Amino acid sequence: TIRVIVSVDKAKFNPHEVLGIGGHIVYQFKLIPAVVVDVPANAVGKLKKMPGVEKVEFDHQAVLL
Amino acid sequence: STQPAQTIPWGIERVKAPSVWSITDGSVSVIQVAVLDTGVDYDHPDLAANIAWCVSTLRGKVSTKLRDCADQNGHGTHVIGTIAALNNDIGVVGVAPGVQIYSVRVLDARGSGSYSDIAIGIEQAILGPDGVADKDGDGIIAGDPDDDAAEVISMSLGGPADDSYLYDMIIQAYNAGIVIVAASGNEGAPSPSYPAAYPEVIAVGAIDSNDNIASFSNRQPEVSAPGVDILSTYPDDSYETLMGTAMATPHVSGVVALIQAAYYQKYGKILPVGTFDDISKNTVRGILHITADDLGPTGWDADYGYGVVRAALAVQAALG
Ligand SMILES: [Ca+2]
Ligand SMILES: [Ca+2]
Ligand SMILES: [Ca+2]
Ligand SMILES: [Ca+2]
Ligand SMILES: [Ca+2]
Ligand SMILES: [Ca+2]
Ligand SMILES: [Ca+2]
Ligand SMILES: [Zn+2]
Repeated sequence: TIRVIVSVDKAKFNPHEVLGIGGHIVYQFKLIPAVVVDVPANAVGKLKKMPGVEKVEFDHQAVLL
Repeated sequence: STQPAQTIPWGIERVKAPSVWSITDGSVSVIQVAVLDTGVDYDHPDLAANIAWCVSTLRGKVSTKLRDCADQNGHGTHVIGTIAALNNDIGVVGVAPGVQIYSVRVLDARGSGSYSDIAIGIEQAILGPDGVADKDGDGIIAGDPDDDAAEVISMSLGGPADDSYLYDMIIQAYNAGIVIVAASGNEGAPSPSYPAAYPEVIAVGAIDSNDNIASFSNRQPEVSAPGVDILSTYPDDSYETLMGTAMATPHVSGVVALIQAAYYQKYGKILPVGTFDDISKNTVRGILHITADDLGPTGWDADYGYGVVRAALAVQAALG
């Protein structure tokens, strides 16, 4: 799997939505309507169309400066 | 090994911190500075007393275990020491040598970090140890003595990507009243890396001991500070000299900690964060800009930003 971060309308989204496509929930943010999810790379496009999903973003990298 | 006798690193002197300590060393109860980095050598004799919370967010799992929150790189220990090394008989001394630190480990032993982990780290700095942003529901988070949120988030790290969930978290921090400080980057680029590049975040460039901008410092920062030949704490219970916009960043965060501590001590409130354009004494960022030592060409410039931060003058502006 790859790790992505999904932004949602919390009132229109349930995290079980992502399990059928091979997704698993890593972390549910308390302060923003988003969830970090591990999913098959082939399923990213699937997430985008799920109820309550507003955006799906890749997990990028920062480095010490 | 016997600890060395205390010295004041050149950068602490440059940012005019020592004269502030008679007013405050940052040890005002409600003030905490969250340092999102590689962790901390939490038992370091020149840091331990100021380590108020030690947590990790690596791999998307929040852990408060010492084993998980400890520094496996050294960078976080160094950054934290620039902010908050104790004023005592050993080692070095931080800009704000009495400020409480939250060490939030978002970078691994290699000094690499996922944006997801960093966003979790910012969330943790807002929530604090109690897991709740705003316990009493008043909208006051930073500066609320009933809450345990940090007042400063310091990010000596950067990446090229601008993600909306990350920005959303940055926005939550800003609205909590938290001053966010981040390294501009070390690629000699025309503009800061993320999250420094966000409007709500103070981008920090690096100067050397001759007051020249470091060649590596990403341009168009908001302010600048000591970032070359910077002696600080390092594992294990030792000291090291480093360069980078990561070393400049803590000097600024330390100045902010002094401003907010002094302001709270006097008034029982904190100052608003402010904006990049602010040139008043009514916000933290306004004060930073107006009191900075305007190096290079007159005014804001692409190398120094508004200039080199000066804690003494900033604190006077805050209390004036
Ligand atoms: Ca140690
Ligand atoms: Ca010391
Ligand atoms: Ca809290
Ligand atoms: Ca509150
Ligand atoms: Ca309150
Ligand atoms: Ca606080
Ligand atoms: Ca200038
Ligand atoms: Zn997984």
